[PDB]
Formats: sequence, C-alpha cells, structure tokens
Amino acid sequence: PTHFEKRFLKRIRDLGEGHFGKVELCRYDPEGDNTGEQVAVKSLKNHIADLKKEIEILRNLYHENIVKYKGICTENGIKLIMEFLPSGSLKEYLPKNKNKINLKQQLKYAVQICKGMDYLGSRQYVHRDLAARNVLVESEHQVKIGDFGLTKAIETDKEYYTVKDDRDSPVFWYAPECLMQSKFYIASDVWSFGVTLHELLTYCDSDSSPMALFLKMIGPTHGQMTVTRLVNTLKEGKRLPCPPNCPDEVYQLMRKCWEFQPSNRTSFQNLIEGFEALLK
Ligand SMILES: O=C(N[C@@]12C[C@@H]1CN(c1nc(Nc3cnn(CCO)c3)ncc1F)C2)C1CC1
Repeated sequence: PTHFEKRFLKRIRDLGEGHFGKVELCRYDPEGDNTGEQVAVKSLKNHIADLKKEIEILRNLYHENIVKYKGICTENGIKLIMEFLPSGSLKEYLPKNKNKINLKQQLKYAVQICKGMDYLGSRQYVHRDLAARNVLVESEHQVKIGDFGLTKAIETDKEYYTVKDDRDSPVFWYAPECLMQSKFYIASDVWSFGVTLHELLTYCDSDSSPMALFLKMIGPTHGQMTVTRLVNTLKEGKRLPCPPNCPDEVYQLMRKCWEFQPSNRTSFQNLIEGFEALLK
C-alpha cells in the first residue's frame, strides 16, 4: 500500500524543480496496462537526510488542505510519493483563470490555506516556505499546501526553530525575525501567508510579485546585500501595497500578518474567522 517499485513509476513530465530536488508526474502502473493512478514523485537531482525528514513530516500530516502522502520508493536512495493535483500551483493556475476566480473564491482559498496552516501549527511545525508556488489546486473549489521541503519541528516548550544551515531561502516571503536572527515561529508562517494572500489577490501577476515589487523599492541590490536592504525597508514600516480591487477589510487582515513583532501578529484561527465573516 505505501511501497512503490521504481520500475512501475512511469515518468510522464516534470512538475517542479528546486536546487537539489525535483517533482515528476508518474503513472504507477504495476499491471502494465496503462490503467494505474497518476502520482507526484519527489526525488533528488546530505540531501537524502533532508528528504527522509520531509517524508516523516508529510506521513504525520493528514488534512483536507494538505497534499496527501501516498508512500515511498526506495532505490540508499529514496523518493516521496504523493497524490497528483492536475491543475498545479496557484502561481500557474491564477493568471489563466482571472475571469473564473472572483474575490469570493480567492477568500475561500485563503480560508483553506489558513485551515491547512493552523493544522500544521497544531502539530508544532513551521513550514518556512509558504508561497503561492506551494499552494496546489485540486479543483476550482479546493486548494492544498503542497510542499514541505523547508518544514521544521519546533521543540516542545520552545516558541521557534533556529535554522543552522547554508541553504537558500525565500527571503521575500520572510518575517523580520527570520531575516535578522534566522528564527522561525508560527507567527513567521502568518507573515508568509500575508505575502501569499497578496499574490493570490494579484492573480500571481509576475510584475506584482514580492521579488519584483521589493526590487523596484530597493533597486540594484546583489545577492549579498538583498537581506540587509529588505530588513531596512521593513524596519522603516514599508509593506506590499493594497492589490488593485482588494477591499479595505481584506487588506486590514493582510496588515495584521505584517506586524514587525511576531507577538503582535494575528493567529491563523483569527484569520479563518475574519475571512469567514466576509463570505456571504
Ligand atoms: O516541485 C516541488 N514541489 C511541488 C510543489 C510543486 C508542484 N508539486 C506538485 N504538483 C502537483 N501537480 C501539478 C500540476 N501541474 N503542475 C505544474 C506547476 O503548476 C504541478 N501535484 C502534486 C505535487 F506534489 C510539488 C519542489 C521543487 C521540487
């Protein structure tokens, strides 16, 4: 049930790619009649230790708005087997469905992301990579958090996890404590959600992305100096602007995600209630 043989994993196309990881669409067809189910397969281009930790996290997560763990494919090597969501990420889905997805549907997606994130927090995890590119579309009515590559477990009686590695990170979705001290709280994921909500409301328009907006604020910056300028911009109280046609009530909840201090930010449960109060 949870074990998948490499020989039966029939590669169809690439779904996503990171620095050391890749996700491919496969058809697990043990009968050899092309009737088996389509699955998402996470493999490596040590990073094995990380992938094993990611497998363990996803195996332990079971929620309507969290990509379903299916099993593993062992080669020393290992592959993570997940369900395949045919519509892909919000980053790809939203620019192609601008006339289909109205504000009501975007708020239903925000509720769904927050429910998935609240459950993640209840398990004492910090995602650290909440962006539209990691929110997958099951159908026009449902989304799921679909990647856990940077997810860490907060130790019991601790409020945050401290990152100790040399890995790359989505700095444009990061809260000040992440940027300044490499500290990741549940309140750090709330900040990233705020940024993800901004993307969702702009229909993931490339010219309106956090990197594009912040880079037009900051200017020519260089990989070394990006973080210090970003921190300086945030310290000055600058934030991503209200997307076009975003009502004030929605932008107010977004601003509650961007309080400089983690202890002053809204919770995911307060966000759920807040968005549901707006859905009629
Ligand atoms: O690619 C990565 N992670 C994931 C989140 C990305 C896409 N992923 C998954 N994608 C899908 N379906 C689908 C359909 N179309 N497309 C293309 C992009 O719109 C993706 N289902 C399950 C998934 F698990 C996994 C890490 C860097 C390697």
